[PDB]
Amino acid sequence: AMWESKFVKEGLTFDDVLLVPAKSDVLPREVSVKTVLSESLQLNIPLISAGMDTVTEADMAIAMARQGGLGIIHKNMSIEQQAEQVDKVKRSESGGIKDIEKVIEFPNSAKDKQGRLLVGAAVGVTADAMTRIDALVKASVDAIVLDTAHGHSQGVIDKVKEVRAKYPSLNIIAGNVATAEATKALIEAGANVVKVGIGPGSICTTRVVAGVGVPQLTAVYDCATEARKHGIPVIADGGIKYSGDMVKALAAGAHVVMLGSMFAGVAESPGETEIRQFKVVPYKGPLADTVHQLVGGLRAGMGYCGAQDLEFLRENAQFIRMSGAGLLE
Amino acid sequence: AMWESKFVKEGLTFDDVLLVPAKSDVLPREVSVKTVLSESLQLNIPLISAGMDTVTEADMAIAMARQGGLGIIHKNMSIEQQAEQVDKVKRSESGKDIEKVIEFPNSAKDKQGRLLVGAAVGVTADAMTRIDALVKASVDAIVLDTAHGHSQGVIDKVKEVRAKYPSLNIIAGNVATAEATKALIEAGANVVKVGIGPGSCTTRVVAGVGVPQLTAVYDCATEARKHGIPVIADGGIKYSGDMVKALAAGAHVVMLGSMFAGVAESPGETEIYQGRQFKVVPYKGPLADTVHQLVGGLRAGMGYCGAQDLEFLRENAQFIRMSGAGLL
Amino acid sequence: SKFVKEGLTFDDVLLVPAKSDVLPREVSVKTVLSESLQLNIPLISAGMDTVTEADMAIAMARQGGLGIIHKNMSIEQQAEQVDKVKRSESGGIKDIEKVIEFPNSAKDKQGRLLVGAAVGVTADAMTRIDALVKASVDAIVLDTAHGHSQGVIDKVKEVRAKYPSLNIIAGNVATAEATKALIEAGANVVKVGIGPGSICTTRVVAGVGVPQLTAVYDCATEARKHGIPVIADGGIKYSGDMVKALAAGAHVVMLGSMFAGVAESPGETEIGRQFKVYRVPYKGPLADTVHQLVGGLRAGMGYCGAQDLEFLRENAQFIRMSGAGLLE
Amino acid sequence: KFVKEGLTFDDVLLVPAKSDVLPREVSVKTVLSESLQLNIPLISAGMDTVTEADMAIAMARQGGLGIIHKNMSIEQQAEQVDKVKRSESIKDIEKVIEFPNSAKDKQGRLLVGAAVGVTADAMTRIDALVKASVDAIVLDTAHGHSQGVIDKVKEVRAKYPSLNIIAGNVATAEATKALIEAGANVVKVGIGPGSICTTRVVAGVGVPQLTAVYDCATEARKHGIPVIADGGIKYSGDMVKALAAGAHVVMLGSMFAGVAESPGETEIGRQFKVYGRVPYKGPLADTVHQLVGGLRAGMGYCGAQDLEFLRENAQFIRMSGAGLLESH
Repeated sequence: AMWESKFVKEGLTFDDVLLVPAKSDVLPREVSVKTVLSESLQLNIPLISAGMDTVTEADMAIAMARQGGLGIIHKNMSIEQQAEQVDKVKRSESGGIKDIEKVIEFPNSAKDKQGRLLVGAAVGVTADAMTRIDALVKASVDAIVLDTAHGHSQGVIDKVKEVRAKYPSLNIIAGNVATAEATKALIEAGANVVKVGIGPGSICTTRVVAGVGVPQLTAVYDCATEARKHGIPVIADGGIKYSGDMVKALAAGAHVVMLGSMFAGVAESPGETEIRQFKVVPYKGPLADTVHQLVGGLRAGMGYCGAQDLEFLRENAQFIRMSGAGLLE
Repeated sequence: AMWESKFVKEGLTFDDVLLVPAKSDVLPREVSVKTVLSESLQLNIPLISAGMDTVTEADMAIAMARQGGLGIIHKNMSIEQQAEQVDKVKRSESGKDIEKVIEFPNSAKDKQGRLLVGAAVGVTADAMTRIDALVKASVDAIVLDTAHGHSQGVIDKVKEVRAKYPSLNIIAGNVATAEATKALIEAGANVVKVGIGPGSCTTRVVAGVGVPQLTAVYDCATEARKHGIPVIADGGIKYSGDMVKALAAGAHVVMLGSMFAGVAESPGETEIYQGRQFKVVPYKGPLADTVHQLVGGLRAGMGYCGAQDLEFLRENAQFIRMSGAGLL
Repeated sequence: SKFVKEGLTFDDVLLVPAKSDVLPREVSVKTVLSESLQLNIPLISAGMDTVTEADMAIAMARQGGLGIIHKNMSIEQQAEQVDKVKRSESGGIKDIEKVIEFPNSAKDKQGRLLVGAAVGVTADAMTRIDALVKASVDAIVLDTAHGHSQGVIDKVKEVRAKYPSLNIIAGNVATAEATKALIEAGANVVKVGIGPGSICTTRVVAGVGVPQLTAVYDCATEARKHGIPVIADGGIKYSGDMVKALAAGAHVVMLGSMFAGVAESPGETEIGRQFKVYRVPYKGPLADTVHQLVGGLRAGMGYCGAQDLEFLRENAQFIRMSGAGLLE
Repeated sequence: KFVKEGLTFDDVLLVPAKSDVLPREVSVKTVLSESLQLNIPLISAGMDTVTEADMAIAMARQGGLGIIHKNMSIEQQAEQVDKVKRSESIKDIEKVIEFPNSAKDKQGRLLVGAAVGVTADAMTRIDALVKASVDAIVLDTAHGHSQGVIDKVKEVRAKYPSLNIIAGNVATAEATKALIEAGANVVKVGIGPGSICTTRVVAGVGVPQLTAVYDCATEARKHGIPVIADGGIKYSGDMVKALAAGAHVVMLGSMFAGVAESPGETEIGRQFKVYGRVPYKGPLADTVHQLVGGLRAGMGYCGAQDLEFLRENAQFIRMSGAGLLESH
């Protein structure tokens, strides 16, 4: 019964487990932190910036792709401004080799068919949704995220199916889900990238009010096991304590983790600067100065596990559970 | 062997689990918060105000009755003064009674358009003589609460009430065992209040007894359902997220006590010192804004789980255990 | 994998309420350790200098428990304390009021107040025991932190032989094999409690320790099937652990620290506010502390339908709480 | 991937077994190899802030093992690992008498160790040490995920087959064989050994010591090889636990951060070792025997005459995660 087999089911967070070290002939220099989400969406680092208005504008989106990651423009702005941001990220020096100057010192840039760097944009389910997407695709966007707090509402699985039949070339990133059965629902709907983030962090703290949610580690693990039957990558929204948890997330079966908070202090994020230092997280600095901490930490984490790439990381991953007594320290 | 088998019983409270979502066609607005306790005892929201001295009198009950819930008028004053308060919540509406229906659409009344009201009665020697006045004031639910919750003493006075005049709804508590929940049902109980031990009632520090509430609710609700009997969960409800768990654990309604303390509709004088008012404790204010909050978020939880009514919620209720670092 | 076994304390469990036919009046909280060792309350004062001397032994007896005279004193001076207790109540006409004054007082066949003693485990021990039985002391203890000590067993073998009719309380143990070895030494009463890290540092420096619910159950099981009672040493914070310890199989609960600042403690008094010196503030009479415990014991067994302690530990039903139980 | 359990030191308590042993009898004398016979199961960590030549002298005086730290030139390296060798021969009778428990070589010269890196430089460093009659070297690093360690060990082993190469640092069974079959007669156990460990996130990997120690000591004992605990130990109880878990010797640094012999300056009315300012902890002999006592005390309750006695005979239980600090 669905009233008998419920209670015993156990959940798990990132902090509750540790990755078991392996015989490593692999070094952080050698390791590959690249993941393929699509032909269009070829990332060189497993990171995406959230589509938050306090996280990613055009100033922020460019910085991510310059490194090799991905920027998701926020939907909390007029389409005119929104459609411009995407193409502004697309027009910086993107789509041409003419500016070798920009090619000269951003080694691991992630790019599309035209050699343009990759940018994504958030699209709401608010009633005039398609018009907000027609401007972005024609702004040559590479991806859009149809996400709500109702991240698995029929309406949010609706405007996914209403787009795939409409658009051949658009990569639909869907979310958020918490279960493997909810992963399939998005994928069958027309989702080539699935996002896991129900009660991920404080982004949708419905645990205290709605009382709903699934522990992120298991949420990442379960969904990834289902999305692999279609070769579809998953996005690890929230749950991350530090970059050591990136190592735990990318081993559960994830291709990319997406972050918001860690971008609250960088200069490329929206927020009037002030010399003490705070925006309108106080300050963090250049995005290039924060990224290598995330990457370096992941490099050694898989250099510890003998993972050359992110694929072998998942196939040959074993965890070990910590007791609830002395885990905080 | 109650010596070599006792140890393995593991318990759980609401703050140890989470409700797993479902493929939801259902959304908050559509869902129905309505809940039925009996023939004359039926609500529109799964909320009752506890029978405490600082929480519920005629003032609180009227608001609760109109908001769709129920109030339980305490047993610590004159019988006539408990009779004076009941009918006051009864003669609020009496059927060309028109204006108040527009005031709030969720009103919970009887078959004669009269707002429902409950009341606790002590289980002492002069109980039935105090219930005596309550049944004349047409109270819709009597509560048999005592420092002794399930013990034989409380079961005695359910047999006496039901055997003599069986018109009224007998609510009795508290139980924690399925065996205990059923025993009152056989006595004459129609709705059962569940809750022995909150984890900080306060009967675990210097008594060492009790049952974790989440398990206590499930264990009682499962057994009571064998007789088609509804149950009330009493205690363990920390916030808005735990009500949904309590409601998914099997409970029909969720009775809250201290949550309605500083609420404006609580009995007692009002004292102002700061800006925010205070009670003779933070003046919460109009009961609605808290109740609306308690149900406006409840719709989200059910919408997440894809339930249009409290029915679907329990049949397909799925939980997930909070691990070690998840507790923190 | 020799790590799997789980050890519980009283902080790890609760008692599940049972069907009760017992009111707080009906229970007998009387307890027997031996034919010459019977008590009216399941309490013992620890054999410490901050805890028990003559007056504490008198007071504890006058409440129904047993006082264990501590051995940090001369051989003559320990016999002196024993003397006072035995000559406390004649059994005649002069001391009848005390019988009226304290109904629950525990005594021997000749109406003399029961008193326990305590000795070391050296060559000097017998010469101390000499003076103790000379003034007719009832119980004797040879207690330290050591668990399966070979030294204590050697003494019990020597003490029981010299005095076949004497209540030897050895301790402390936390294993069945050790408890089995003590009964195999001639003892008839067992102290149980090795390394409760909640209070002492046995676990910190030695790494050795046993959680006090596991130790009690493991020892009470081994001792019971040979007609032997046990005592739970260390790990009781209030009435809660006490009831849990008694249901775990323990006949008596020995307390020292909690009793340390009581009026009958050997500690001196000085002021403002009252305090007990040589540090602990002042509480009051031992009687208040006792009926803060025993009264709660009547409440604990009451929710369980037990009318006697035998009824309790036989039909005890433990529930194992969850991780976030007290935290929330 | 997730049901696998890992235990720390705070997870375990040692359970008292047949105490047929007493501290006047028990031996903490531990062996690593024929040329490495220790009298106390401790090893100083080769760190800038832990071991100098002076510290290597005092450590061995009690029968431990001082590993000279790497962060110096090869010149001043071998100068330090030669001072300890010619610190005493029996030429000075009292200087031999004053420290009877001392650990020594064939000529009665103090036992020494030298911290050596993986790299191309190391052979020149190692050879300079073997010229200074070094007893052992440690080829350990957190940079061990470059298998150069394994490459170096055998490389060094081929050249020096009578050398006491200490390899590390591992925490799994399959990596143990990799080190052992590489020629490492001593294998270091531990990944994540910080007083606070941040490598589990900053670097990104780690495993609880008790699990690490026990598991690595399983395959290491199947083919006769002793394991060693690195850091990870805070109290004397932590010593007894992992030792019983199949370990022969424990390594510490931070705990002995501000000793007299430890590198650092003594400043001031209180004394502080500016080694980051660590208060004075006394002579090494003092800060050591506050452990060995508790170590001898832990084996007593278990009833072990030695560590092999302890390793074989000891068994473990598990505490509860619900309360640990609050229940203390």
